[PDB]
Amino acid sequence: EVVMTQSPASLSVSPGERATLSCRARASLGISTDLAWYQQRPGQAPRLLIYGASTRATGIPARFSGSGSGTEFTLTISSLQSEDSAVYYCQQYSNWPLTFGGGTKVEIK
Amino acid sequence: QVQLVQSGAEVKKPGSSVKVSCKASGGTFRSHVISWVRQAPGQGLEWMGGFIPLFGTTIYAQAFQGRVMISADESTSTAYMELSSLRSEDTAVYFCARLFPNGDPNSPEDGFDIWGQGTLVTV
Amino acid sequence: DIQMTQSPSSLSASVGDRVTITCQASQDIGNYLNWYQQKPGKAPKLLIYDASHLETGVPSRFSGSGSGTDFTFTISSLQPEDIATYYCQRYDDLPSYTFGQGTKVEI
Amino acid sequence: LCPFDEVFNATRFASVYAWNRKRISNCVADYSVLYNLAPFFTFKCYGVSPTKLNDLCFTNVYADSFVIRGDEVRQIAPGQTGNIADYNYKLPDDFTGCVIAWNSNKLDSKVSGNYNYLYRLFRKSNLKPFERDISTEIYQAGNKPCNGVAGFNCYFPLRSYSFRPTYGVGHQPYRVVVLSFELLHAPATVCGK
Amino acid sequence: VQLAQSGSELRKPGASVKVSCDTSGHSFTSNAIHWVRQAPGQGLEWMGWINTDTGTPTYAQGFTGRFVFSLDTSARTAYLQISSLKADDTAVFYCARERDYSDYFFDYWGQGTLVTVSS
Repeated sequence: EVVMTQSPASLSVSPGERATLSCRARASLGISTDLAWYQQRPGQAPRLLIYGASTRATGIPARFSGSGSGTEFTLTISSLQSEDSAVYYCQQYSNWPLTFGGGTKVEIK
Repeated sequence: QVQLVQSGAEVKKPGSSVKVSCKASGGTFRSHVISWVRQAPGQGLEWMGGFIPLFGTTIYAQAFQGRVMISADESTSTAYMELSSLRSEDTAVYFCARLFPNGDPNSPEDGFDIWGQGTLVTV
Repeated sequence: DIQMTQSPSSLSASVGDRVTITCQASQDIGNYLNWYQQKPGKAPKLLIYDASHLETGVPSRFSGSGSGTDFTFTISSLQPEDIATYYCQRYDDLPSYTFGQGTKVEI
Repeated sequence: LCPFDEVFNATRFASVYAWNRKRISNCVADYSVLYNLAPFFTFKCYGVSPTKLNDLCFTNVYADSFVIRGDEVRQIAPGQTGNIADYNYKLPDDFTGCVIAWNSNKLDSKVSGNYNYLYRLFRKSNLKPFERDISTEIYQAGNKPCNGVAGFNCYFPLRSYSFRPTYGVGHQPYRVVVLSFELLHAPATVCGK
Repeated sequence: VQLAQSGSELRKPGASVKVSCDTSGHSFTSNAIHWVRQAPGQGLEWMGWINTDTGTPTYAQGFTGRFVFSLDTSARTAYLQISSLKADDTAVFYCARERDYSDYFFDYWGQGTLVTVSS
């Protein structure tokens, strides 16, 4: 499989500044823009934010821009509101053990 | 218009061997696996074996494992089932069949499943 | 190996009735089941494939059901041209098939 | 080891005319890991000994992955003719690699019909070996310069496989991975016990 | 973007539990309905997928042998059945379904059901 190490462990970014999420793969040949970003608010089911590296799902605000390719990807949260205090996972839909990420528990100061 | 035709009814004696053919009508013999089904004259159908013309591998039923032998002649679109060691229990109507996943996108008028007409092997 | 016990093996119903035929596998096979019809003296014909769908040209009276092990063959209204024997067949991705004991429907 | 759990189990196998070339190097290439693939898969190869490919090694291993139907997996071999081996993917006659193909009826077949896999049908010529063409120029055989629209003898070259679960073994989707080893002046660094 | 699921179970060790996922509320174009396990404090783990309209499961590495996926008589609702419940098995099992064919990201998630294996 592709063990997807997600860094950092916990983010404490004040509103409405920028929070940078990072999800680094363990693929010798790279995921090649086949990552998916999820957002799990506590006590709630995960929500698909970005499918592929860049393009977002329907109903998503424009502030959840995704970027990166290969073996290093990035989710940038601009104007991080109170509603976004959630755990963020990353999924490779590249190799068939579709491994989810660790989860960077974003916290509001 | 694929029409599977066979050899004909063969009377035999126990201990011998019978080889029965199934000449497919068409140029697409290679695509579809051809499989042989026997039916006892009062009992239900029973699967015997199959020959995949893509790679030549065979899958045999565990009751007929080592008794039957299924081969084919791709240059004339004819599959041969060589049943050996006939007995009193091996009296059946032997169908050649293209069992269910043997449809093709070209000419959908022939269905997904195509059977033969039956060969009555009597001992 | 997988053996499948289709029951009842011999029922009887009048015209315009409902006929239910049940095929029970021994372990999980999924939707991999086909339903046949052998009128006597002829080659079998296919009616239901993948345990729910309908063959082209087959009238919509027949309808299969079931996924796990308990499948079910249903005829909506019996007709005089449906006096036959019905076999349940276990397709696998490697082409190994297992038929059933059969159900003779008598008018 | 080589990553063979990143070529053979990829979720995205491309269509045949746009076969994905993947260069693998710096390994201990163990081909005994392929036992847990599909129950029958064709591991045939040419120019190397299939009982000795774990001891003879190479400067690079190029793996090309695509999806074709079962009727035309025969053409994935040197010295073959057909639609694929002439117009989509041609292997050279000097081939020194392995052709692996397994049935993918579970992954690539929808009951409605899987139209995502396309093959090249008309291209006015043949293909040189290990050359691809992603070109979608409208094919011209008739004597009309009507390239903007379809015509009597003007066709779009790519056509769809239409994979269904109600089809024969010749029309079932066969995922193909063709390893293509090469030996050059560089140190190999692919072999190992 | 919600799929119906079963309620919680306060099960016991060495027992069997059934988890439903009735996805008959939408109109679809895919054929796969995946299963995702979440621990009470840890991250998501992909269990595997049951294939709609052919009924064939496929499991991940650590979720084989005990977990079995199956369908009901209709071709909509899929079942998860855990056999031989252990002590460290309390988890929030999710039912995730794709939006389009050959799109292995999970747009439509379940509501999540929780087994509570204890004594």
